[PDB]
Amino acid sequence: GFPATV
Amino acid sequence: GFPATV
Amino acid sequence: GAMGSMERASLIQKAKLAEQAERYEDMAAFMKGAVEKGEELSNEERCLLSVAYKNVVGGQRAAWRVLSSIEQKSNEEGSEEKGPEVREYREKVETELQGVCDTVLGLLDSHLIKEAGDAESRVFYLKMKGDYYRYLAEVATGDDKKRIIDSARSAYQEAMDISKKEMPPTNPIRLGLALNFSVFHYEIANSPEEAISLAKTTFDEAMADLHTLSEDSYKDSTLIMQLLRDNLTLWT
Amino acid sequence: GAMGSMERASLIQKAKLAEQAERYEDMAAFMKGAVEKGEELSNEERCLLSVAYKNVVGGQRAAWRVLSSIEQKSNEEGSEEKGPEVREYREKVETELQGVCDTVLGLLDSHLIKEAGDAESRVFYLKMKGDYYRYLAEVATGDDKKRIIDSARSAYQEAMDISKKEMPPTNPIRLGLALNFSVFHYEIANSPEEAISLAKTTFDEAMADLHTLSEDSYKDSTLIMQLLRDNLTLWT
Ligand SMILES: *SCCNC(=O)C(C)(C)Oc1ccc(Br)cc1
Ligand SMILES: *SCCNC(=O)C(C)(C)Oc1ccc(Br)cc1
Ligand SMILES: [Mg+2]
Ligand SMILES: [Mg+2]
Ligand SMILES: [Mg+2]
Ligand SMILES: [Mg+2]
Ligand SMILES: [Mg+2]
Ligand SMILES: [Mg+2]
Repeated sequence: GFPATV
Repeated sequence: GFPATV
Repeated sequence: GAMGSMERASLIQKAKLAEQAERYEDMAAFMKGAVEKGEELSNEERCLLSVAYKNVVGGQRAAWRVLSSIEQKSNEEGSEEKGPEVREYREKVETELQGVCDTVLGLLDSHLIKEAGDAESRVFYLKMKGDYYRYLAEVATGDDKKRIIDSARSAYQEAMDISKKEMPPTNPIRLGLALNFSVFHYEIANSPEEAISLAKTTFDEAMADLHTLSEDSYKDSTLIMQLLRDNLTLWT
Repeated sequence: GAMGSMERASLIQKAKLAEQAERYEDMAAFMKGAVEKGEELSNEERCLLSVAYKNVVGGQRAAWRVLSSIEQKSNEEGSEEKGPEVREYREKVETELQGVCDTVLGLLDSHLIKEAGDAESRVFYLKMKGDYYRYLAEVATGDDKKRIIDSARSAYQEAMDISKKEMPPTNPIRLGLALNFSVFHYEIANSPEEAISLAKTTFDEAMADLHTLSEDSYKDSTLIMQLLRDNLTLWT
C-alpha cells in the first residue's frame, strides 16, 4: 500500500 | 471506441 | 534472441509473474522466448502468449487513436499550424505498433500455425493471425492496404471453416473468433450487415447448445455470448 | 542521446502529447532530451518532467512490490521450492527501477539543481532528489543502504530549509515536499512520530494561511492538505 505522495 | 474483442 | 539462454519452463513461469505484476511488455518478451524454443504450446501457454500481446498492442492502439484524433483536429479549418510534431509522434507509435504486429505474425508463421493440427490450437492461431492483420489494417494507408485487409479476412475465414467443422457452437474459441471476425466486418471491411448477421447467428447457435454444458463450461460460453450481444446492442 | 537531434520545443510538445496518450516512458524520454538541451526549465516544464518519471517509477514500484510479496511467500515454511525465477525477475524489475532513479538523479545533478536559484525551482528539484533516493531506499539492502537513506533525508532537509524561509505555508510545492518527507520518515526512516508531527504541523500552518489566497490558490493548497490529512488518518 501507498500513503499519498506527489 | 472499441466494440468487444477477445 | 535475448531469451535464448533461459529455460522454456522459466520463461513460462516468468510470463505468469509478469502478468501478476501487470508487466505486459515483459510478459510478451518471455512468451516470444518460449515460442522460439520451437516446441508446440499448450492451451494455457497459448493464452499467456495471446494475453501478453493483446495487452501490449491494445495500449499502442489506444495511444494511436488519441494521437490520430489530435492530428485530425490539427488538420481542420481554422486550426493553428503546430508543425510536424503530431504527425511524427503518431508515426512513431504507429511504427512501434506495426513492429509488434509483425513480431506476432512472425511467430505464427515461424512456425506455430504449420505445426498446429488440433482445432483448438489451429483455430486459436489463425484467429490471432486475423487479429494482428486487423490491427495493421487499422493504421494502413499505402499500396498494400487492401492486401492487409484481405490477409486478415483469409486467416479469419480459414479459422471459421475449421471451427464450424470441428468445434461445438459453444466452444469459447469458436465464439471469440466469431466475435472478432464480426468486428473485422464492421470496422475494417465496411460490412456492418455481415458483422451483425455473424454475431446474431453465432449467438443463436450457441444458445441452442448451452443445454449440453456443465456449469463451468456454461459460464465460459455465456461470457463470450454476452460480448456478442453487447456488440449487437452497439450496432442496432 | 537519441533526442539530441530534436528541437527543445518539439520535445516539450511531444511530452505533452505523450501525457495525453498515457505513454509515460515516451514522455520521460522526451523530457530527458529537453533537460539535456542545457537550458533551465519553466514551472510547467518541471511538472512535465516530474509527472513523466513519477508515472514510470510508480509502475516499477508497484510491480516490484507484487514480485517481492511473491518472493517472500515463496521463502516461508512449507513453501514448495520454485527455483531462482522469482528472485531473478524481482531483481530484473529492481535493476530497471534503479536505472530510472539513477537517470533522474543524474539530470538533477547535471545540472538542474546547481542552476536553480529561485525557491520554486530549487525546492522542487531538491524534493525530487529526495524522492528518487527514497525509491532507491525502498529496494536497498547493501553496504550503502544507510547512505542512500541519508541522501534522501539530506535533500529533503535542504528543500525544507529553503521552503520555510522563502515560501508561504500554503505554497503547493512546500506542502508536497512536507507530504513526501513525512512519508520518508514513516516508511523509510522508521520515524512515525516525526512523520505525524511534520504532517500535522504542515497542515495546521497551511490552514492558518488559507485566508490570504484566491479561490484558485485555495483549491490548489487544500488539495495537498487533504493528502496530509489522508496520511494522518492512515497513521493515527
Ligand atoms: S486465452 C486468455 C484466457 N481467456 C480469456 O481471457 C477469456 C476472454 C475469458 O476467454 C477467451 C479468450 C480468447 C478466446 Br479466442 C476465447 C475465450
Ligand atoms: S507538477 C504536476 C502538476 N501538479 C500536480 O499534479 C499536483 C499533485 C496537483 O500538484 C502538485 C504536484 C507536485 C507538487 Br511538489 C506540488 C503540487
Ligand atoms: Mg531446456
Ligand atoms: Mg506509417
Ligand atoms: Mg454465413
Ligand atoms: Mg534549437
Ligand atoms: Mg539488486
Ligand atoms: Mg520541526
